[PDB]
Amino acid sequence: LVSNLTLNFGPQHPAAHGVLRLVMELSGEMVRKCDPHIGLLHRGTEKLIEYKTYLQALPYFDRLDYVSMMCNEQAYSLAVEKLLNIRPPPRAQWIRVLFGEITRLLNHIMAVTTHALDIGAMTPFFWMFEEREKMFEFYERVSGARMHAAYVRPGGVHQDLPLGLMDDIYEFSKNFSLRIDELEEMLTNNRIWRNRTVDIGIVTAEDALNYGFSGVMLRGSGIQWDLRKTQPYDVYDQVEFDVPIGSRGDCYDRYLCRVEEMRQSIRIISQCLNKMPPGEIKVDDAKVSPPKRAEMKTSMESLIHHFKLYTEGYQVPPGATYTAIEAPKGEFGVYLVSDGSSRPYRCKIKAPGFAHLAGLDKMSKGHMLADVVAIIGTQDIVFGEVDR
Amino acid sequence: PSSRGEYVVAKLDDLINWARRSSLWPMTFGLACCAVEMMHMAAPRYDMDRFGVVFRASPRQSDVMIVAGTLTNKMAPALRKVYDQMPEPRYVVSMGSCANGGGYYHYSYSVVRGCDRIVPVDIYVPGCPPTAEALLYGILQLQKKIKREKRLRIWYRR
Amino acid sequence: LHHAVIPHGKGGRSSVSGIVATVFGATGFLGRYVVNHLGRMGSQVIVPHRCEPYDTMHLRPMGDLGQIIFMDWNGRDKDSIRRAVEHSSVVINLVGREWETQNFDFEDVFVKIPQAIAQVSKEAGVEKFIHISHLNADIKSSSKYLRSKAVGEKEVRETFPEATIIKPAEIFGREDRFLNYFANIRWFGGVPLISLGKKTVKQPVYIVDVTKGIINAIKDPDARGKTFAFVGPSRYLLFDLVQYVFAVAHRPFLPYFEISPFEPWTTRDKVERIHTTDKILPHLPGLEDLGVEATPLELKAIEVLRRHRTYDVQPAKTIP
Amino acid sequence: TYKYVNLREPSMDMKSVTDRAAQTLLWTELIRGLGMTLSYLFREPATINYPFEKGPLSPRFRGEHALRRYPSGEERCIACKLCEAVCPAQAITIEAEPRADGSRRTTRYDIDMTKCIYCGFCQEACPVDAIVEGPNFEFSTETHEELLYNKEKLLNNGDKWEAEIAANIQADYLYR
Amino acid sequence: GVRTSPTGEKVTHTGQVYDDGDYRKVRFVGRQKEVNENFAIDLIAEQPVSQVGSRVISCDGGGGALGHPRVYINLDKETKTGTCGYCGLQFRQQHH
Amino acid sequence: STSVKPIFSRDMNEAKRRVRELYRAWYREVPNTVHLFQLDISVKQGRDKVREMFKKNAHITDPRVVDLLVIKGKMELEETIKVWKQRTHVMRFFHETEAPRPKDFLSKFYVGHDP
Amino acid sequence: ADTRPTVRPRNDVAHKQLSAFGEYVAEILPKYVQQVQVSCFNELEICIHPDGVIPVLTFLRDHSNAQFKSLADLTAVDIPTRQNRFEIVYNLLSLRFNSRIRVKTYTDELTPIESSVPVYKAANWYEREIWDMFGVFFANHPDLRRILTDYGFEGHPFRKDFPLSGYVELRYDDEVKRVVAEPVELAQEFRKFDLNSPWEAFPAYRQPPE
Ligand SMILES: NC(=O)C1=CN([C@@H]2O[C@H](COP(=O)(O)OP(=O)(O)OC[C@H]3O[C@@H](n4cnc5c(N)ncnc54)[C@H](OP(=O)(O)O)[C@@H]3O)[C@@H](O)[C@H]2O)C=CC1
Ligand code: SF4
Ligand code: SF4
Ligand code: SF4
Ligand SMILES: [Zn+2]
Repeated sequence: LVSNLTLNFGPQHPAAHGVLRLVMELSGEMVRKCDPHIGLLHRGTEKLIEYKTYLQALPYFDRLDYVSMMCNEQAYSLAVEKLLNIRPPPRAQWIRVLFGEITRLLNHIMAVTTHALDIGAMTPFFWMFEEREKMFEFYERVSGARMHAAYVRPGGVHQDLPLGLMDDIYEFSKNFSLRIDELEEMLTNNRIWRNRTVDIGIVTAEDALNYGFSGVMLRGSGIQWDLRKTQPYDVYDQVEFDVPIGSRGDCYDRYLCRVEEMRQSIRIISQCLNKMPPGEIKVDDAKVSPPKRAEMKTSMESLIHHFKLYTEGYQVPPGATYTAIEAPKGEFGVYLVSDGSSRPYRCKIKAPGFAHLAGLDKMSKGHMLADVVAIIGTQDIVFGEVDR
Repeated sequence: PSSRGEYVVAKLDDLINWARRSSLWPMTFGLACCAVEMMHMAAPRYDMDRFGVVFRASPRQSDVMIVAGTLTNKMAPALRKVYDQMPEPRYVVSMGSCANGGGYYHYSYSVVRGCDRIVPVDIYVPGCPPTAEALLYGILQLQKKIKREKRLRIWYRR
Repeated sequence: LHHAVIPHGKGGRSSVSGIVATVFGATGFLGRYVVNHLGRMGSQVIVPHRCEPYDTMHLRPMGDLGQIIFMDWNGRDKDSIRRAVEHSSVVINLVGREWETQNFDFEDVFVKIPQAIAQVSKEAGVEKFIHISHLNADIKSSSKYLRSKAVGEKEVRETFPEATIIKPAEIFGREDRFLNYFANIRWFGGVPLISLGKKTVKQPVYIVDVTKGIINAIKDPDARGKTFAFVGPSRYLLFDLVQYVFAVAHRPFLPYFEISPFEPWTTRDKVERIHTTDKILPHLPGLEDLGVEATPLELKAIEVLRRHRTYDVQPAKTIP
Repeated sequence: TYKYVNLREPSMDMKSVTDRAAQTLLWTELIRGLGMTLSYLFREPATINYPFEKGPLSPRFRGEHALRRYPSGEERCIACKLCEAVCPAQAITIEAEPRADGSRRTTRYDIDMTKCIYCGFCQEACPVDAIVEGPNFEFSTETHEELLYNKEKLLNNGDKWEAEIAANIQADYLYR
Repeated sequence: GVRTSPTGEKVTHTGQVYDDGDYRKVRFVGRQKEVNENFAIDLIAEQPVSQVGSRVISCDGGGGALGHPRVYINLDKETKTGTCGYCGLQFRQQHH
Repeated sequence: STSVKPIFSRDMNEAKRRVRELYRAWYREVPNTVHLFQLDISVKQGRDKVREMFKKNAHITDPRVVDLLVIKGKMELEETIKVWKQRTHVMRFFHETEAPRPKDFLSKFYVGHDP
Repeated sequence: ADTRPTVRPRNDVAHKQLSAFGEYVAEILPKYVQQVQVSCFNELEICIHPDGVIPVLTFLRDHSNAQFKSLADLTAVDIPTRQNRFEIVYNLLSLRFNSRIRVKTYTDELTPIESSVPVYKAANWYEREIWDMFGVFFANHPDLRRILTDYGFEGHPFRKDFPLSGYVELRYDDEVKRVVAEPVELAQEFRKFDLNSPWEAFPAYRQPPE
């Protein structure tokens, strides 16, 4: 304990991940102890969900990992659907994989570019948010909102893809591999970038599992684990893609894994566009999914189900489930308990960033202060989900 | 030439106002989601810098604070600390429902129901989140608000 | 009463108090505290301000949504006064300058304006009128500030006979111009200009006690028509007071600036007042009669002067 | 199925070793990074000239709220309170009574726009298309009180923006 | 149907106005009280009655799925017209 | 039954020991806190408040309830000693903005319906 | 797998395998396991006496047929009607066998629970979260202290009896030049809705009459 430096990112910089108060003991340039304090974006989300119907609670999940909006929705929908014992129709499962991979691209651009921006490489940030801006248009065209779509709902999706969307998504995907290549022309072989990431924040495979890590944090250390491949949940068993695996467990391998995941997401998006099937978009069962506005204004039964669905909500059978997905940041899971009424009894959110950040002290040992910035970045921490 | 004191004060007031609105360096609390839309306002399509609004400003050179996300009770003291350290003239822009009045955690035990309970706010930008264009409209509304200031003209008549 | 102005709630921010006050001079030292206390209990405060809207921003956090309303006014235009007090029940008046300017002299801030605000308040149906004066106000005092305070206090008592006239002494606080005066003007660039400091006795009162006293005069129905004197617990010797201030500010004290445009800091009349001796007027009621205990200088002087202090202290000696 | 992101073995011939020596000493990759940035300087900027140019939206865009009317001019809202019940943020407050002609109409309709999350559940739940989220996203205010909409404000927004709102509904009602 | 109170304040279509002695009308001083001027009650009166030739008539407000839910209205009573619960349009049975 | 797992103390004598120790740490701390946090209270007012907080929990006799009260009091101390709190948190104990609230029947009767 | 488009298909082989492993764990740790149940959507839960946490978590982590190396989550549920109102839930993941398992126990306000950090280092922050939100004390925990709530925050928000908006709210006071806490007063009270229908929805979950 040469000195304790209480580093508050209170006067936040252009990162937007949130705010982190970091309390450290610096024995010189080196870091001996790291202690994140994480109450600053705690909003009581899990308690608030208890006073909302299942439909009313869904928008809360947009606002957890607010760079993975539609992936957080899918986790909630997969959990609720499992308790309801229903199945979304095949077209919606493809739309939910398609926008699950558009969301993965959205997340990794933020992850890599803001990681590089903190380490001084500002330019790729601007290159890639012109692409995220074009992806935000896909979100707005299907849902009406650029960010918090509220589009993936239990039973399927709210509305069908507007005519002409798939062509625009294909045009975006056609030019996108070149955008990634430009990014690697500035970071992959750059000696300055490698010196800032190579052999930084090394994590062993054994310590990764015990500390609860998931996602890239495991695969960087060489663990062959991806929920989309081992516990598939929508149509992910019907799309071919490879999982990138690291060998050294450092930041640089984790950086490479994310950049390779962006390429595999474009690979998957290509298959979704070609294999998109026809049909309905939400489960054809009006005691769960609302009927069409034409039927509600014509049919007595549809008006009754419409009236009750938007007031009481559908009741979920009593039970408890733990559902997890391969979110872009890691394993995102919800432990959802139903008491049989139309409002959840308990909704515990499992955020991958909660464990990763708790593992910061382990990773920071024996590194300089400027490395901690690189370690936090490679974890991909957003404090919406860390705190909930 | 011939000129009154009233005319001189009106023209000097226009000069300082033009400089202050032409060079707005914003501090941004990126508390939550709304910080992502603040980042899109800096990206190529909108490019706030082309208005003279720098991407990143330190708290003690900043001219405007943009509160972009939920202000929790744990965070409120720090935000007021930053506000006091800002040299005047200082303006606050409240971005999004959370900062405007609590938004979708308004009934939470851990959330300040609006940042106007902590700091004075000049412009309120609605949305959850406001679109990058909606925030840009808000900043341009602050520039017009500054354009109408009459500090010197009041001082003359004191 | 009226169904709207019936007190409700528990006296907090979102509660209703039934006080609908117009506070003239709300943007000054005394105004910021009155508006703050009126807004803690959920009052409807109308804030007539002459300054820029920017200068009022500090008042906005002080109330709930809708409780603080702002208006433009000009002391010379009466119809701007009427629009400000038309819907009000109490009209508090805190208008003053420590110095003259070209446009407003002491006989316009303290006589012509307060009389106009009081007359319109009568003709507009207003019920309670709080007018602030000075303890040392005297027709025969050299300090022009205080002679204007004497006449203006005389016109209020004729225009609005049911008015509560409050006479404080020098008020001290964080943003005061009394102890901040002894710490700065005396120290930086100068050695005290004390003019026979052993001959002056001072009785200063804390700001919050004055703020509390003003509020209770609104809520207390016997205060109407009565003149008050708000004075601190202790009488001090002006020499010792300055000495005590310096000890707190850790600035060495060694016994022994022109007025200008902008804002005269130190002036001809200000000295004449800091040397006037705090009159004792026993028959006038004080803070004791409004439920306020005058607070010691010693407690609330480290608070005021911790800023001047650069980067074990003994009190002053009171005069019985 | 997995791939190795970084499991190469660098070749140890002299030709390859000299290639890395030339790279280390002559800063080859660093020059290449300078090339990419140079190429962007001569690419056209993606900036648009706001406010003269605007970003593209769609008919489904969720913006400011408004209360609509029938072609005759009667208000569509029948005070069913389905929007108030669904609102995730509890942003809507409704009171009703029988109008002088016995009609089921609201006397209070309020949206706390600082509570609202602009989710559009209320327009999904309305049976008569009375409450909609309009296309306006430029309505920032200087005071908090200006963002608490009563019935008059939302009726005025409907009168103000009906021309555009109706066309947007026409474009998307079949998807709904 | 925008009439003003004796004070000078316009009355709203819900009939609300601040009475003579209410302080809350200060909020409008220097500003304005927003009142929609198209009163729904007065506009729906103007609409003509629709003479029909059957005992039961269905109204959906027009536009098919852009109107209100479809309601069937009974016109047997002669002393009065039949009104739509949703849109307020009136119907009558022709010469019968 | 009355057979319950213990937190720390196995009877009130041990519990009252830890209570006594925790009061020592707080009594020593107030002089430091009033300085590091630059409070406007005197060290006497601070130590009276620590006495007040300890007194309000006098009646307690359950050994387990006392363990938790001590556990919580130490966590409060750890925050103040390590300066994790701020000047605002430390001064929340003194309620310096809440106006006097009466406690006699007539006073509560005049203002509102609260019992 | 049936031609019922809207009904989730049943996987019966997974149900059989999870039931076999539920017995296996019950046979091996009879001292601690109080109940084993597998749900219809295939999720095994083992209920244990609070004293078997470390033996039960250790066995699932280290056994050559368990190998639940990863703690996916750790949380508490508050059920005030139960005498032991708090139910502690452990969700574990096995990558060797591609399976998940849930371990549940219980406690009250005044009963400590053994810390699982000795078994899963992931549990360090999870238990701080449980303590902060539910006030459940974990014994032998390296560093137990609040993690989410504000400093000096009295109460435990995720208890069913803690009010939604809490008891105190913060504002800035000009007079004292700091952020002050005060008793909460809402301009608009949260409106409680009674949404439960008076008709039974799921006969399969009907409870026997008193
Ligand atoms: N504090 C003390 O030591 C004592 C004070 N008093 C009385 O207390 C009252 C206020 O105290 P303080 O707050 O210190 O005074 P300040 O000077 O601090 O504030 C006075 C207020 O009066 C307003 N004002 C001044 N001149 C005019 C004018 N010509 N037209 C309109 N408004 C004007 C100012 O508004 P702007 O800033 O917009 O000009 C300011 O808000 C004064 O009446 C003073 O006589 C009496 C005894 C002791
Ligand atoms: S206002 Fe909406 S987008 Fe902004 S921080 Fe709050 S929930 Fe997120
Ligand atoms: S958009 Fe959503 S939050 Fe806003 S008023 Fe409608 S239902 Fe409520
Ligand atoms: S706006 Fe629509 S949903 Fe809301 S009360 Fe009116 S008719 Fe019902
Ligand atoms: Zn109709």
